[PDB]
Amino acid sequence: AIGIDKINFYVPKYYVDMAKLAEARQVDPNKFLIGIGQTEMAVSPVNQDIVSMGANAAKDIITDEDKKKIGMVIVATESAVDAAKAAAVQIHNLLGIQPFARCFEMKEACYAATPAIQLAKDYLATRPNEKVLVIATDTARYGLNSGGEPTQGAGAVAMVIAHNPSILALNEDAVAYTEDVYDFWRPTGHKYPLVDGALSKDAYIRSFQQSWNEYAKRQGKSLADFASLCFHVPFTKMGKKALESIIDNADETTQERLRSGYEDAVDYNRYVGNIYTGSLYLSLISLLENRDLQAGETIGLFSYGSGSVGEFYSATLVEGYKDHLDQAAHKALLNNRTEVSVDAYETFFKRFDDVEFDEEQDAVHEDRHIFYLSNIENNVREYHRPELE
Amino acid sequence: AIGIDKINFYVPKYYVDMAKLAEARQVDPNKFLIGIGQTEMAVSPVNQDIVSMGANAAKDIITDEDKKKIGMVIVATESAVDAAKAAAVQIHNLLGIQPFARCFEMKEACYAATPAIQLAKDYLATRPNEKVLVIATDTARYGLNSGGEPTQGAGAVAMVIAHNPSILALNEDAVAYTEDVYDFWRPTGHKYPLVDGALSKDAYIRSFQQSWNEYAKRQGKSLADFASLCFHVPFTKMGKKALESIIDNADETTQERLRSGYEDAVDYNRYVGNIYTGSLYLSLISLLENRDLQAGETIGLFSYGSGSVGEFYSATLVEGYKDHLDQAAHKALLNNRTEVSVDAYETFFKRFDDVEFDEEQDAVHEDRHIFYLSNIENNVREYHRPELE
Ligand SMILES: CC(C)(COP(=O)([O-])OP(=O)([O-])OC[C@H]1O[C@@H](n2cnc3c(N)ncnc32)[C@H](O)[C@@H]1OP(=O)([O-])[O-])[C@@H](O)C(=O)NCCC(=O)NCCSC(=O)C[C@@](C)(O)CC(=O)[O-]
Ligand SMILES: CC(C)(COP(=O)([O-])OP(=O)([O-])OC[C@H]1O[C@@H](n2cnc3c(N)ncnc32)[C@H](O)[C@@H]1OP(=O)([O-])[O-])[C@@H](O)C(=O)NCCC(=O)NCCSC(=O)C[C@@](C)(O)CC(=O)[O-]
Repeated sequence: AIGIDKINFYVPKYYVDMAKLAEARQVDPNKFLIGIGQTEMAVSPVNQDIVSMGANAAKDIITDEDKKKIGMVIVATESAVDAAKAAAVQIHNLLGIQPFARCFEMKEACYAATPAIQLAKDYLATRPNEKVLVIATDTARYGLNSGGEPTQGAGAVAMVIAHNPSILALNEDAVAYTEDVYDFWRPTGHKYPLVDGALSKDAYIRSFQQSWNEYAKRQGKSLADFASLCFHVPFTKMGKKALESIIDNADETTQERLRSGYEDAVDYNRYVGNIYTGSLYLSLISLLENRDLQAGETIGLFSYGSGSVGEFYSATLVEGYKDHLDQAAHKALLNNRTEVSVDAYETFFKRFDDVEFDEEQDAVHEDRHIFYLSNIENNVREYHRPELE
Repeated sequence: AIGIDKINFYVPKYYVDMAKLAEARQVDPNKFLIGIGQTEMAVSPVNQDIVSMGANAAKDIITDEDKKKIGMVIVATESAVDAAKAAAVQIHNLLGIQPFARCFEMKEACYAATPAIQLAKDYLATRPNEKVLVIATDTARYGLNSGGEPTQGAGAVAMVIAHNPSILALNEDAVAYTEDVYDFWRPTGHKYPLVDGALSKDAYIRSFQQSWNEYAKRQGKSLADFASLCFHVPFTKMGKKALESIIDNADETTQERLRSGYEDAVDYNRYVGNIYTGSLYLSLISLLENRDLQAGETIGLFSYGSGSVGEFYSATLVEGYKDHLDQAAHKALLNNRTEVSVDAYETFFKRFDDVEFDEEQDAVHEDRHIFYLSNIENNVREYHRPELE
């Protein structure tokens, strides 16, 4: 079998309390906490770009042996920093991976990480001793006082795909669904995305229903066959509406189980926000660590990308997977962050727009053990490398 | 066997004479004709963007049956018009391909179409009745009076990957090579690429030598084993220098053959210019149609992307491939174009920068049988479809 052998995520060291953001935006805190379903929003310091966040997510799950066996590094993002050079190239360099590897980016809104791991699996079919590194990295920025502001976030998720995966085996049952719609998009030159709020929810749910229906038909399966589902998470309130749209034909036993699985799956996302390509996979991590699913059980996954493309596929838990997760590290990552005021958040936000370096505001001295953007000279980004290196 | 079943290209209806461009830039025409090795430069009218060019390249090689079997549409480009929405989604819509397909973009400078077709092959390994559509589409724009201006071009190449390919079987011997270098890149916000002319030369050749050397070692092969080599073509002279850098250990019979093959491979490119991701594949079309290679013979291909990533792999000619090409149509495509003066070219160029529509200057009435960008309303691009639909 081939699948996810290792998985990890990274989010910036700052966050803004959603209740505080609500107060600053003149709305009832529960509108954000319950209405949208978010609790803490990741805030990006200038010294963390998609390259450094991606490197930080992958660094803790790649051994010296893995560096010799990785044949491809694929970066999924819709927050690129170059129109030509793939961020996968810089990350491959920062991680010290062997040279004879393919490095490139995949793009399609929040969907890109899915074809990356699926095609990584196809690539590995005839290469039992190789591995593939897939990294989802993004900064969901809508703008101060914008409609999408409350759903903002930033982070990266790294996955190592290989034979005899220690965590999840990817099954051969994926089915995608494409439909040309303008629910969310970002033309060249626009700093923030254009969005048709209401339309985005309809497009999202339709893609899910169409993808699921075809999958059920082709595989002769039903929701009762899954221990849990795992979806893309722009915000928990979204995934709940999508969930209820179909469980609406499932028996009571299945409904209770899938609803419970969902809460476990979006637990971590509630404290981060939308991280685009990485949302579904951050939710996968949350599900694997917060729930006690048994080996051999199957998870049903739905990946979405505005524009739009959806895909439903399944994966099976591998015997002993709990021993290959880093729940303590992940809980620590989230708890060790520092809360910043809305005012401070707005200042950070504006500085990020123009990559305005400030080593004191970004408290760079604290980042000795991680990768971070240190400066830009002659249009070339320079990165600080972990001191242990 | 799995490989290229159908292949075609599209370039805009205008071009500027390189001798004329030389006179306007105050340089000897031969500097361009022989020095760089280019004769005519493709010129982009505003009504041709990467989406319409891509659709035009694919439309003549997609049958109603293919539309039902295509499982993925992958667009390779470094000239994206949206930071989130993949151009593959619009092309999938324009071509009327069945809905249950993956659509996304791949990015890594001029390298992206290669992992696209290679992974398309891997995807098809267990899907005997499916096909994959790969489209390389780009606009190489350096700027008026810039160092790279003479190498400019625009166009798209479409390839249908399938089982029992009618033209070329892709062999299982690919090897890529990645090395972080800033020879060419384009930070977000930059209309044109930043380039280190001299460095780009060395980077291109080093990538080729490193990739070829590892390929030769892994396969136990030599240049004598190839009927011809096919490379990425930013400009003919480039590929000649790279070529001479290794043939420099080949016998005389091999040197004569590979040099002759190179001339056949860059024939079409001389009249178009650099089309980034599509250069290597436009050269492949040129080689297949201009040379009389025999079934069973093998071609060695080198793909390059600044940044940088290179890859060397081989493909074998299928019996009867000549009956599946479209040489007459291709000669017509190039011949039916209209020459524009340098002043007109500069006017087109400046208009393209701001997507300034002008139905008379772009002469849209002439484009009744092709796809073209007709307008942009509320940040959404609208396309004219062939009237035969
Ligand atoms: C998400 C919206 C539309 C929200 O927009 P909004 O106006 O800020 O909030 P709302 O008015 O839409 O509703 C908030 C909810 O809170 C409730 N509420 C009201 N007051 C209270 C109160 N006092 N206490 C408790 N609850 C309260 C209210 O009733 C409502 O519940 P609902 O209508 O859902 O049942 C907006 O912020 C937005 O446009 N979001 C960003 C876009 C987005 O996330 N798209 C949807 C998903 S599409 C997707 O996943 C693709 C994407 C986004 O990732 C892009 C890509 O793929 O790249
Ligand atoms: C290509 C350069 C460097 C040329 O720059 P230039 O200054 O315009 O011309 P040159 O000075 O470099 O030399 C022109 C040649 O003409 C000769 N010459 C001189 N006068 C005469 C005359 N009267 N009669 C005949 N010949 C004459 C002269 O001797 C020389 O021959 P060479 O040095 O090669 O032997 C520049 O235009 C440039 O920067 N090009 C764009 C970048 C590029 O194409 N890079 C090379 C490959 S990198 C690649 O393939 C990646 C890329 C570019 O596609 C990016 C991506 O991946 O996305």
